[PDB]
Amino acid sequence: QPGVLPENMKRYMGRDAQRMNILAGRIIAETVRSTLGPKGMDKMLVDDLGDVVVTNDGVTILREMSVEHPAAKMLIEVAKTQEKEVGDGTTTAVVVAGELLRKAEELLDQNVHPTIVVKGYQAAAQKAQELLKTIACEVGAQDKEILTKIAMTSITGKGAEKAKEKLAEIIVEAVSAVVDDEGKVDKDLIKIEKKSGASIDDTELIKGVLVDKERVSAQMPKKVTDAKIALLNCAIEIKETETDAEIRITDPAKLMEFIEQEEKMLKDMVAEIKASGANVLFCQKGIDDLAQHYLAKEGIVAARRVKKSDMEKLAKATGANVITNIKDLSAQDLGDAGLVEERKISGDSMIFVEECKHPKAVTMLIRGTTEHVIEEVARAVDDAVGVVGCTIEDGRIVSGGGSTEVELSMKLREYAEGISGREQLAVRAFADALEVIPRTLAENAGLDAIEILVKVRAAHASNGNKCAGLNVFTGAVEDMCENGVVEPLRVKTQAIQSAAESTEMLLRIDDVIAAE
Amino acid sequence: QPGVLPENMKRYMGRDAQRMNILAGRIIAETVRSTLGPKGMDKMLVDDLGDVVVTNDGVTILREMSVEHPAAKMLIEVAKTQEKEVGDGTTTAVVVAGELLRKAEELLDQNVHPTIVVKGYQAAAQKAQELLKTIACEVGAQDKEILTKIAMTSITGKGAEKAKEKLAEIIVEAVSAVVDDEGKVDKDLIKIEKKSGASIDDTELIKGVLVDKERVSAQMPKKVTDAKIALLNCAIEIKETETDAEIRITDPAKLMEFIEQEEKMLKDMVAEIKASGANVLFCQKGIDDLAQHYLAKEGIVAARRVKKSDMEKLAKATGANVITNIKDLSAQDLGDAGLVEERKISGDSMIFVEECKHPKAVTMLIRGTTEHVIEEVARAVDDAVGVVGCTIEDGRIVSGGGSTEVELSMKLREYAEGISGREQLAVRAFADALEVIPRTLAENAGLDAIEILVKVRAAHASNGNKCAGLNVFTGAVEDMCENGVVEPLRVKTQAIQSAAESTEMLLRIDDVIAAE
Amino acid sequence: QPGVLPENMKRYMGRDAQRMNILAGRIIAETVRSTLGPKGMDKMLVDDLGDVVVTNDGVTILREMSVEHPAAKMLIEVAKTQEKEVGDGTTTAVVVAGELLRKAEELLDQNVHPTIVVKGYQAAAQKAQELLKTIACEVGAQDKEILTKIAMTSITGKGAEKAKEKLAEIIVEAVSAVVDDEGKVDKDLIKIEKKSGASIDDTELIKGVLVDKERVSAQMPKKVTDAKIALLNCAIEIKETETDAEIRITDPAKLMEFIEQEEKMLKDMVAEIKASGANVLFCQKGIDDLAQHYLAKEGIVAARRVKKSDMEKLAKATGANVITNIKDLSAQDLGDAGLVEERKISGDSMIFVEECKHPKAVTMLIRGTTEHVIEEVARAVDDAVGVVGCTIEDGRIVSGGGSTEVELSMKLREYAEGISGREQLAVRAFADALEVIPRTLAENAGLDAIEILVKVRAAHASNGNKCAGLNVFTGAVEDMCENGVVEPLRVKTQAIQSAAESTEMLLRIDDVIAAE
Ligand SMILES: Nc1ncnc2c1ncn2[C@@H]1O[C@H](COP(=O)(O)OP(=O)(O)O)[C@@H](O)[C@H]1O
Ligand SMILES: Nc1ncnc2c1ncn2[C@@H]1O[C@H](COP(=O)(O)OP(=O)(O)O)[C@@H](O)[C@H]1O
Ligand SMILES: Nc1ncnc2c1ncn2[C@@H]1O[C@H](COP(=O)(O)OP(=O)(O)O)[C@@H](O)[C@H]1O
Ligand SMILES: [Mg+2]
Ligand SMILES: [Mg+2]
Ligand SMILES: [Mg+2]
Repeated sequence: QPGVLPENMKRYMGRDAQRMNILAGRIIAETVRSTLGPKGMDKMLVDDLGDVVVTNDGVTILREMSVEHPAAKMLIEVAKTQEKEVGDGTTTAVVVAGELLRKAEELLDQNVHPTIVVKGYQAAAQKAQELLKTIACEVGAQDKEILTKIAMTSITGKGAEKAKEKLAEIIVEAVSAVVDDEGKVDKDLIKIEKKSGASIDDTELIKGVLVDKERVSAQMPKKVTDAKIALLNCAIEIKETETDAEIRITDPAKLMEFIEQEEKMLKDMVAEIKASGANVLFCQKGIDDLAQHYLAKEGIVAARRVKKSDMEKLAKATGANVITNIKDLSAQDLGDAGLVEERKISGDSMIFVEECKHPKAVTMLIRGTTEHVIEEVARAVDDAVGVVGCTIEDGRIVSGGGSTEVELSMKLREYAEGISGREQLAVRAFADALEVIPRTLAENAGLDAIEILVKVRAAHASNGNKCAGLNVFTGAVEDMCENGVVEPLRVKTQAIQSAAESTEMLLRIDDVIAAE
Repeated sequence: QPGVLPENMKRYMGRDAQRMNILAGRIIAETVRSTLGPKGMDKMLVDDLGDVVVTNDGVTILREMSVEHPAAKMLIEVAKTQEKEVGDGTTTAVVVAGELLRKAEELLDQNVHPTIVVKGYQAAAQKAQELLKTIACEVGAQDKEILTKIAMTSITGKGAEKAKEKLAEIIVEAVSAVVDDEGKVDKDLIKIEKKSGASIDDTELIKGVLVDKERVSAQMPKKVTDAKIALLNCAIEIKETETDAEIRITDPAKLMEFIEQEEKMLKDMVAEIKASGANVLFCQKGIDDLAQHYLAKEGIVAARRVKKSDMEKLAKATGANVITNIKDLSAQDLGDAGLVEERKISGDSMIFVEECKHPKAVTMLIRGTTEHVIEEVARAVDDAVGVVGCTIEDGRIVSGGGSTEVELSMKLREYAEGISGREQLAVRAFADALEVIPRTLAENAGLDAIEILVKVRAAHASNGNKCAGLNVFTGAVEDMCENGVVEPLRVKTQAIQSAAESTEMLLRIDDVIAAE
Repeated sequence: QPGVLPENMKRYMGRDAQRMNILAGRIIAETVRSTLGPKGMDKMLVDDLGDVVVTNDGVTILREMSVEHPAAKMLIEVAKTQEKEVGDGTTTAVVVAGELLRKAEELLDQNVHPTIVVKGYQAAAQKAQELLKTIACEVGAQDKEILTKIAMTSITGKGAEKAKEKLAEIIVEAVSAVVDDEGKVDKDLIKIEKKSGASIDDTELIKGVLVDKERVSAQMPKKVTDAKIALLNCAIEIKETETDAEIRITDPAKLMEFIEQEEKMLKDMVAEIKASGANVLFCQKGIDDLAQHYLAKEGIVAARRVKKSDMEKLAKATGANVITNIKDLSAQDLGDAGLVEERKISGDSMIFVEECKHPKAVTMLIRGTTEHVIEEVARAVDDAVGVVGCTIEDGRIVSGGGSTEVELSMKLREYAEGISGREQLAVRAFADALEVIPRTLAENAGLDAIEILVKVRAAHASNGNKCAGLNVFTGAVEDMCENGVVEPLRVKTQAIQSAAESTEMLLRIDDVIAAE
C-alpha cells in the first residue's frame, strides 16, 4: 500500500532528465551571451531589497540572479571557477558550456548514447588542451608592452574602456610591483580603493597604502616627509600581569606613587619609540590617552587600532616589521615612505602612506563620478589585474577575437577524421561548439555570423593565419595579434576544460530526483 | 501611468516564442512516437470521469489527452486532418512535424532567419510531392490481392493483428461492395457494429444491415426468406388536415360512424401495402396500434420509428425507395433481401436484413471478448477501411517500413545540391527530417537506428531499390514491396503536406500573447 | 470640505496627459511593426478561453489583444477604418500614426505648442494628399496583368505567399466577375468558403454558390446538368388564411374530402413548379413532406429552409428571381447553372451550384491542410480582394516597398522650405515620419535602415525615380514598378489621412480624466 520513495517529490527520467539539464544550461548561457565582447551590453540586476548592480561581468550576473535550478547551479560553478583561477573569461566559459550541451542534444536525438557523447567530448577536450599549447606564443614576464595589450584587451567592451590606455598602464605597473620572488602574483597585495571624484581619469597608482584612520591627536603633524614608520601590534597602555594582581595602599602618600609609576611606564614606552628614530607610528591596538600626549609632544604622528589587514599591507609597502614588544623596537624594524599625510578625499579624512621605494603592496585608487560607475570600473580593473597576473605567471598568450577558437575548431575537425566510429560525431560536435564564440561576437556586433564564419574559417585553412579573426568594427578578417587583441593562454585552457568537465558531468545524468 | 496592453497577460518574444512552439511540437511528437509501427505500443488514457481508452491510434491519443498548450493544439490539427482525409498515418504525420520543428531549431541557432527556413521547407515539400508521384506504383481498383496487402499492412502492430488475414479479406469485400458508380468510396456506407462474443474470429461481413428495433407485434413472423421490403417514412396513423378541423356530432348513431371511418382508413392503408407484394415493412414514423393488428393479420413483419439513418442504409442495401405516400407505393419501390430475421445477439434482440444481392451499403459486425478489446479492433478496422478506400480511389501505392521516406530523403538531398544560398540548409534539414520515420521504427523495435539507417541509405543509393526498408524482425534491409508492406500514396502525400504547412505556420511566429 | 470632482478618479494633466497618449500610441505601433512587409513575422494570440489566432494581419492582432488603454483604443480605430475603406495597409496606417506621435514629442519637448504642431501636421497631410494624386499611375479596370500584380503584392509576406500566383489569378477573376454596372465592387458578392483538404493549391473559383443544405429527399437526383433553378421564398405548405378559420365536419364522408382537398392543393403547387420548366428548387421556407414526395416523383431536386442570404446569392449567380407566389412562377423567373450537384467536401454534404454563365456573385473555395492555416490564407485573400477592388474602382495605383513614402517625404521637405515660422518644424516632422515605413521594411529584413534610407533618398533626389525602393532580398535600390510591387493609391491616401486625423485629435488633449 504505502509509497516506497517519498511522495513529496518530482522525478524526471531519461529524455526528461536530459532535457531538463540541457535546457537549463542553454538558458543560463543565453542570458549572458549579450555581454560578450567589444559590442557587449550590460545587465541591471535588482535584488529583493531594491539594491542595484549594473555590470557586464558574466559571473557577477550569474551570482546576482539567484538561480535555484539544480542544473543551472552546476553551469554557474563553471563561471565561479573561471573567476577563481583566471579572473577573466567567465562569460566565455559559460557560453561554450551551453553550446556543448546544445550540440549534445543533436547527437542524443540521433540515438547516440550519452556515454559515447561523453567519451567523444573528453577526447576532443584533451586534444584541445594539446593544440592550445602549440598555439600559444611565449612572452616574458617583464614585457610591459605585451602586458599592456593584455590589460587593454580585457577592458575592451566595458565602458571603463574609455580610459583603457591609462588604466592598463597603471594596472601593469601595479601588478609588476607586487610580483613575489617566486614569480607569482597575489591579487591581494594590490588594494583597490573606490572614491568619487571629478572623473575616471583621476584614477591613480599609489606606491603605498590608504588607511581609514585619522591621527590620534590633532597636536601631531598632518604631513611628514621621508618618514620612518613604526609598526606596533602590542598596545601602548599600562601593562598588566596575566596572574590576577591587586595593589593595596595603606599610606596616603603611596597613593600618588602608583599613579606616577604608571605615568612613567608610559613615558618610557614613548621614549623607546622615539629612540628608534621613528616619526610615524601605526598601532594595531589601543594607545593610552596619556601616551597620545607624550607622542604628540615628541612630534610623532600616531594612529591607533589599525585593522590587522592594514598593518600587514603597511608592512609590505614600507619594509617595516610589525613588533609586539616595544622593548625590542630598533631602527632596523622601521619602514620607509616618501610621504605620510592625513588629508581629505571625497570629504573623508584618511592617512596616505605614499611614495614608497620598492613596495611589495600598492594601492589602485579608482575614481569616477558616481558609485555605480566606479564599481564597474573596478570590476574591469579586476579582470585586467587577473589576466596580467596570469601572463606574468604563465608566460603564454594567444590571440583573441575568436581567432583561437576558430583555429582550435578547424584542427579538432582534422583530428576527428581519424576517429573511427560514433565517438567521431561527438568530437566534431565539440569542434563546432567552439565556434559559438566568434559567432556571438559577430552577432553582438550586428554582423552576419554565417558569412563571417565562412570568411574567418577560410583565413585559417591551408597553412593560413592562426591569428585571423573578425574585426567587429571594420567587418573584416584581420590579424588579431597585429591589432594587439590578445589573452593569456590560461583563459582558453580553463574555460574549455571547465565547460567540458561540467557538461560531461551533466550528460551522464539519466535521473533527476527533486524533493519538497 | 496605466498599462497599454492588458496586465493579465503573458508574452513571449523572439527566441522565447520560437522555443515555446518548437518545444510544444517536439513534446507532442514524443508522446506518440512509441506507438509507431509493428513493435509500437499502446497508451491507456483515463479522463476526469474515470473512463478508460486504450489505443495505439495516434490522433485518438492526442484528442483524449486534453491538451491546452496553444502550439500543441496546432500540431494536433495535423493529426485530425490526416484522419479526415486518409484515416491512417496520424502518428506518422505528427512525428514528421515534430522532426521538422527540431531540425528548424538547429538552423535558427545558427542564425538562419525563420522566413528563410520557411522558404526552404516549402521548396522541399513541393519537390517531395513531385517525387512522391514518380515513386508511386499504379494499381487497379479491383486488384483484391493488392488491396488485401494494403489492409494487412494497416493492421500490423495493432493487436487486432492476430486476425489480420481474415479481417483484411472482410474489409476488402466490404469496401469493394460500397464503391459508387463514380468510383468513390464513402466510409459511411460501411456500418460498423460492435458486439461481444466468443472471439475476434467471429467477426463477419453482413450483406445488408442491422436494425436496433424489434418487430412491432409478436403476432408477426420472426423470420422471412426472399423478402419484399417496404420503406415508408410517412406514418401509418389516421391522417389529419393541416387546417384546424373539428368534428361535431349531434346524432348518437353518427358516433360510431366516425370511429369506423377511421378504422377503415387504417385498414385501407394496410391493404395498399399488402397489394404492393410486401411482406416486410420498415417505417420511419409511428404505426397506429390498430394498423399493427391488420399488418400482423396479413403476415407482414413491421418495425416502427426507424432511425432516419437506418432507413437510408436499408434503402441502399435492398434497392428500396423510401416512400412518403402510401397511396403511391408500388412493387417497383420494394427492396429485396435473402433473409430478414429478428434474433438475439449478445442478449439483444435486433432485426437482421441480410443476404442482399448487390448491396450499396453493408455491415461489418466486429466481435471480441470484451468491450475495450472490440473498440480497438474497430479502431484498426477503421484504419484499414480508410487505406483500402484510398487505394481504390487513387490507384497509387508506395512501399512501407520507412523505405519511401528514405528514398524521398535521398532524392531531396540531391535536389538541395542545386539550391544556392542559405535556403539550402533548410532543404537539407527537411530531407533529414523524413528519416525520423525509419529511425523510430527501428528504435521501437530495439534496433540501432544509426547503423540501420546507414544500411538502408546504402540500398537506396546509386540506382538501387526504392522499396528497400528495415525489417524490424529479421534485422535486415528487405524489399518491402515483395514483403507486401505497402500504403496508399495518399498517406505520405497528406502527412508530409500537413506537417510542412503547419510547421511553416509556427516558424513564422515571433510573438505569443496569451491572456488570463 | 467635500470633494468637488469625483474622488474615485485618476487625472493626468499637461505633460502627463501628452505622455500618456504619445506613449500608448507608440507602444501599439511597436507591437505590429514586426509584421510589416515581405520579411514580416506573425503573432500567436490566445484569449481567456484558450482559443488561438495566428495571423500577420495588423488590425486582426489589434482587435484580438483586448486593449483597454483609452488612447490606444483611438489608434486602433485607425486600423479598423483602414480595414473598412480599403481592406489592406492596416499595419502601415497604425505604424505611421505611432511615428507622428513620436515626432510630435520632439517638438513638444522644444516647447512648440501642441496647436502649432497640429496646424503643421494638417498642412503636411493636405499637401501629401495633393502630392499622392500626382504620384499615382492610371490603370484600366480591366487590366488583368496589373490587377494581378496588385493582388500578388498584397499576399507577399503572408505565408499564403507560397501560392500567390494561383491565388492572385483566382482573386482577379473573382473580383472582375462581381463588378457592378456602376463599376463598383461589393466585397460581399464574393463568398469565401473554408474547407480542409490536400493543400492550398486545391483552392478554386466557383462560378456559382455553395449551399449548406442537402436535397430534401433521397429519391431526388444528386446531380443535374444545365439546370433550370427556381427560387421560392414562400412555403410549399398548405396555405392558411390570416383571419382565424376552423372546419366543422358533421358528415363522416366529408372527413376524407378535406384531407384530399389539401393533398390536391399541394399536388397543384408542385405541378405549377414543374410547368415552369424547373428541375432544381431552392426554398427559403419549409416544404410539406407530401410536396417533397411529389417533387421527387417529378424528378425535381429541392432544398428547404435556405438561409435568406443564400437565396440572395443564389439569385445573383444564376439570374433567378426569388418568388413569393407559386401561382406567379414563370420560366422567365428561372435561373441557370451548368451543374447542380450534392456532393461531399471534407466529409460534409453540400449542394454545389456551379458553372454559371455570367454570375453576379461567386465563391472562392479556400483549401489547406489545417483550420488555422486556412484561416490565415483567407485573411490574405481578403486583403487581396480589397486592393483589387480598390484598383478597379479608383483606377489609380502607386509603387510599393516604401518608394512612395520616400518620394512623399522628399517632396514634403521641399514644401516645408516655404513654410514660415514654427509650423515649419511640424511639417518637416510629418515628412520625416513617413520614412518609418521604408525603415521598418529594412529593419524587419535585418538590413541597416540608416544607410538604405540614404541610398533610397538619393535615388529619389534631383529628377530621379519615384518608383525607387529597397529590395529587402538583394539589398539594392530597385524600380519597384518594374518589379511589379504596386498598391492602390487608396491604401496610402487612407492610411495617411487616418494617421493624421487621429494623432491631431490626440495632440489636442491636455487633460485626461479617468473614472473607477
Ligand atoms: N578588440 C576586440 N575585437 C574582437 N574581439 C575582442 C576584442 N577585445 C576582446 N575581444 C573578445 O571578447 C571576448 C571576451 O569578452 P568579455 O565580454 O570580456 O567576456 P568574458 O567574460 O568571457 O571575458 C574574448 O573572445 C575576447 O577575445
Ligand atoms: N511489416 C512492417 N514492417 C515495417 N514497417 C511497417 C510494417 N507495417 C507497417 N509499417 C510502418 O508503420 C508505420 C505506420 O505505423 P502506425 O503505428 O499505424 O502509425 P500511423 O498512425 O502513422 O499509421 C508506417 O511507416 C508503415 O510503413
Ligand atoms: N516584394 C516587395 N518588396 C518590398 N516591399 C514590399 C513587397 N511587397 C509588399 N511590400 C510592402 O509591404 C508593405 C505592406 O506590408 P503588410 O505586412 O501587408 O502591412 P499592411 O497590413 O500595412 O499592408 C507595403 O509597404 C508594401 O509596399
Ligand atoms: Mg573579459
Ligand atoms: Mg496506422
Ligand atoms: Mg498588406
